[PDB]
Parts: sequence; C-alpha cells; structure tokens
Amino acid sequence: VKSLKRRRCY
Amino acid sequence: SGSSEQELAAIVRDLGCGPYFLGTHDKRFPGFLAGNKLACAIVNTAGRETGGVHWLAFGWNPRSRTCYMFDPFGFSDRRLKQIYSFEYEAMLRRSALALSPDRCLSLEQSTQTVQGPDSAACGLFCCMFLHAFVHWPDRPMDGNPTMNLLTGVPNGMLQSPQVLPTLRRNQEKLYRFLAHHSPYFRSHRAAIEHATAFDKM
Ligand SMILES: *C(#N)C1=N[C]=[C]C([C][N]C(=O)C2=[C]C(C(=O)C([C])([C])C3=[C]C(Cl)=[C]C(Cl)=[C]3)=C(O[C])[C]=[C]2)=N1
Repeated sequence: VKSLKRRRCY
Repeated sequence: SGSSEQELAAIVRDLGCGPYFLGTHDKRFPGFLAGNKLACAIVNTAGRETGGVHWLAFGWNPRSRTCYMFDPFGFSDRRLKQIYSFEYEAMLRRSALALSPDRCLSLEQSTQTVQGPDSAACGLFCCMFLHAFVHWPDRPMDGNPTMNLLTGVPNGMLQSPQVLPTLRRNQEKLYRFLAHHSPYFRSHRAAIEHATAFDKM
C-alpha cells in the first residue's frame, strides 16, 4: 500500500 | 462476525510477533508506554462491550520513533472518526510523551485498501501487516516480501465494482500466506475462511 508519514508533536 | 481476539493472538504469535505483541485490544488501547523494544497491537475501532466492529494494527519502531497505523481499508483519520467513531490521537500523545525525548513521533498510515468492502478478513489482514512490521520495521507498508503479495487500491475506490477482482485476489493471497506461515490457520482453515469470507458482510 501507498502511505503517508507525518510528524506529530505534543 | 470476523476474527475473535484469541484467533488474532494465536495467528500473530504463529507469525513471529509474540515477543512484541501487546495484545488484542478494543478502541481504548493505551499506547506504547515504556522501554525500547519493538512493539505492536491489534486494536478494534469499537469498545469491547459492543462486540467489535473493525480491526486495525499498530506498530511502534523505537529506533525511528515511528508509529504505524494500518487500516486494511486505508481510511484517513477523519474517515475513521466519521465512519467508525474511532480516534487515536490520545494514544499517540500518550506514547510520544512517554517515549520520545522531544514529545514528537512520526505517524505512517495507508492511503489504500487491500480489503473488499464486504469482507470479514480485516483482523487477518492486520496479522499479515504485523508480520511485515516485525520482520521489516523500517518499511512495513510496501516494498517487503509480505506486503508485496498484496495490491493496494486507492481508498476512494473502495466501493467501485472495478476493484472487486483485485480485492478478492488480495484475500486469496492472504489465505495462502497464512497457510504457509501459521499452523493455527492450517488446522482451522476452512472454518476461518468461511467466517472471514470476502462477501461475509
Ligand atoms: C473486518 N473486516 C471485520 N469484519 C467483521 C467484524 C469485525 C470485528 N470483529 C470483532 O471485533 C470480533 C471480536 C470478538 C471478541 O473477541 C470480543 C467481542 C471479546 C472483543 C471485542 C473488542 Cl472491540 C475487542 C476485543 Cl480485544 C475483543 C469476537 O469474539 C467472538 C468476534 C469478533 N471485523
């Protein structure tokens, strides 16, 4: 599968 | 309908994920909370009390601080919230604050379905993804021997008649993969295939 990778900061 | 908690746990351990597997959970899976070992879980979109609705997989790679969320349908977070009343931002926040020195992580998720819209095989596809994850944790979604067996279709085409052959072929490849890799699946194969069939729903 195609995918997306995102950075998440908290 | 679909796979039980115990079926999934048995199959994931046949697939070599036991050391890493935090267990089969309902939607309240708390996250990745301590230590530096590879980790994963199977997580329902619904609460236990409902009887369950849909299975997702989560993986955590401590080296890269990457969390993988695998939905066999490849829905976006907005669509998981809309359709399934499922959100997982609290789990990600908890995990980043527990494990990451900068309070950040990377989240990788699919944009494509491998599964037919009426299929009951979601938990089994989750198991197959977790085999990919534990053996190739830097590139589980594609470009590895396990996930190369499946053909992703854009999520927006999930309900199209044009993709039904592809999605059924994925399910047949899933069962052959599980027969090669899992004595539990081999021993219960006909029953599991009936229960998880492509048109079950
Ligand atoms: C996919 N595709 C798909 N298709 C149809 C149905 C489902 C979801 N099936 C289930 O969630 C299911 C769950 C169980 C359980 O073991 C219980 C009900 C105890 C459960 C429920 C939740 Cl939300 C979480 C856990 Cl860990 C356990 C079944 O037990 C017989 C059967 C099906 N997915």
